[PDB]
Amino acid sequence: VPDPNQGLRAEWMRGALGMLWLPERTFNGNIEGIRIDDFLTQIKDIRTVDYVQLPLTSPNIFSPTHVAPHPIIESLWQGDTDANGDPINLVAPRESVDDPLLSWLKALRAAGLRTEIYVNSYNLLARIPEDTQADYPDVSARWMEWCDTNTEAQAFINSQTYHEGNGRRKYMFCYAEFILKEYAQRYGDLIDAWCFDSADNVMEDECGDDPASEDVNDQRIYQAFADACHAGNPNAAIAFNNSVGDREGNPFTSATLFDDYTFGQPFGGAGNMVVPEALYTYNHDLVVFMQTNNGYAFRDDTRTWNDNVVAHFFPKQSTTSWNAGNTPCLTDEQFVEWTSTGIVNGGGITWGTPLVRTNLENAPVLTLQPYALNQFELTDTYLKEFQSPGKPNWSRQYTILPAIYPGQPYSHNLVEGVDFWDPEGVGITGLTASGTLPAWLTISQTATGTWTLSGTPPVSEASNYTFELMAQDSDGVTNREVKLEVISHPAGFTNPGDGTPVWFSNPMVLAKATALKDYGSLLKLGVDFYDFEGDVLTITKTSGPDWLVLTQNSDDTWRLSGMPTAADAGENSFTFNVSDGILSSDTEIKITVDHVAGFTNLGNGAPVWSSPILNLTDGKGSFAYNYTLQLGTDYYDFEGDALTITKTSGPDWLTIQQTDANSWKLSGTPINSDAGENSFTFNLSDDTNSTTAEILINVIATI
Ligand SMILES: [Ca+2]
Ligand SMILES: [Ca+2]
Repeated sequence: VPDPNQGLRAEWMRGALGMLWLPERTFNGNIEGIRIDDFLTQIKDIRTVDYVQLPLTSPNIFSPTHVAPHPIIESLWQGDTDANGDPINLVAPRESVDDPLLSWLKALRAAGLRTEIYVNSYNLLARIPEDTQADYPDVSARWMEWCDTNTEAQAFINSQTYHEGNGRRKYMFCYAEFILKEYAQRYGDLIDAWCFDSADNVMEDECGDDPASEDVNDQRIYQAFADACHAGNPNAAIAFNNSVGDREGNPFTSATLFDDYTFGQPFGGAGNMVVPEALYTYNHDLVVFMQTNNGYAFRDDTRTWNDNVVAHFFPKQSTTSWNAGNTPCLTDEQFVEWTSTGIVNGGGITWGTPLVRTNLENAPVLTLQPYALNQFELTDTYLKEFQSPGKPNWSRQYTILPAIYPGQPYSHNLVEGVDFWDPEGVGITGLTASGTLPAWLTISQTATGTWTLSGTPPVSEASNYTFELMAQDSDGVTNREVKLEVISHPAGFTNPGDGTPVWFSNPMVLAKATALKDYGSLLKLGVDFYDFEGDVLTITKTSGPDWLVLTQNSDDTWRLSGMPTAADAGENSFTFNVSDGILSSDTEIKITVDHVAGFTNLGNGAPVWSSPILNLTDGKGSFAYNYTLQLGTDYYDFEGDALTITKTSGPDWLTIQQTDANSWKLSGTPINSDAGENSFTFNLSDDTNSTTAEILINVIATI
């Protein structure tokens, strides 16, 4: 401090277009199996987009919830469960199950895109200590309890004098060293940028740091957070949200000693960033500021060290939120205008791009709103023609080639209009390479506009290649660095020789299913199934009980779901085929189905109720009463036989009727004359046996 590489490592952000892909409610294994591949297929034709912002933590009160596995965060869970059997206090994916973030990071890299990572600065600490979160009530307390009762933690806290101070300062340093650093070191250079929201809210307003100060001692939490990220990738760009700047001056609040780029929160609070009307002026002037200052935020002030800090904006495309929204806030013409003013010879914009449905608990559709794609494709057309005129433009940030498979036929296409284009529309007149190339590699035009890198490497090939790839139009040549890497096979698989796609083991024992509960198990490439030649693979269910449903999530991830009934109890056997189109191999899949807990098995083969007396919710005088009895909560059969509930005794007002296969509805209006405890008996009978239970409703008289 001060860093000579401050802002210079964010040099790529000048002229960069960004997007936001953010799912909501990521707690308790909801994020396990979630993939970005659907989004990337939808944005295929967008060729001028440079990066995508991903979460590590969620915003606001959802800051403890993580989308990446960590042993310290996983130990905070302690195996807590609810009434249904689902996890509680699990604010991360389980390390044994899935790393969803790594999947997205690799998929974005394969798409030729850089990454920005969202982390809310409040993190595992609770934003509102007075509030308790229904899905994770104890996590924040348990994180605090871990920090002042661990040998490795206390040795770090005591290691420096500045670590303790006002508020929850000691826990903030703990997150940077043990959680944030361990994450950054794992993913390496797959993360290009970090943005830290609510930075001033917790680091300044609670923990007593000064973001305005030039002194290193005043920005120690800022140091701890930045150095943690630089431990994994030293070239990672860092931003802190120290709120919006001044409308009557610099629209970005002045940089800390650890800001590579400006977080760039728009003017106005929640909701529309252009309505009311004055906010349009403020936020567009911010965009114009980026243009006037060539994408450098702080070349106006009297400070020398912040001269390379990149001007960057984080707006909302919609009228409501950053990650979702039904309505655009700007018109098609305005959206293109705002972006081009902001980035073309300016700075960078990460557009808060709305998805259809972000709630993972409510059938998530994690692809763009049709308008968001519409506005982005129109912007894409403009930037293709006008951002870098003359010489050819290479798409996005990287051009990624397939891995070298020794002895195997290599072939990859690079398409005009896709990987590269002449901005003026005459056309690409040729593509050649320069540098240390493979001897087997051939570059030729197979069709009009499509160039092919083909050939067959020898079995002895075990060296990586790095060379420039030159694309030509009538104006000149643009270079793009392309890499070739030899494939590294995962351990635990035996190469069959002939190139048959192989399963890990026969048979395969997966996690235990439970009756009347939605099952969740993943099948991942390089873990459960593998192809030694890297062909695109298909999994098929061939035999077994009907309940198990197979769905594809991505090229490397498949999901097993479905609800087993009471009839499916015991060991279940399945056959699953992995194929490449030529060759295939089968395996046996073994999933044990347990009965619903709480219900007592009599042995007579008879149905059973949850209790001898079912004490229902209170009723009200002259008000309509509703209660639904569900299978596996109130009543259960151990064989899975069709069940019928009939009334046998009790007051006239309450009657029963079947809603569906699982549920039976109790309805009727009680009056003030029916006040007090109301006794009922109901009979549950299948094809043979029968059983009775008492139902108790306390009718309250309205006075
Ligand atoms: Ca300056
Ligand atoms: Ca094969």
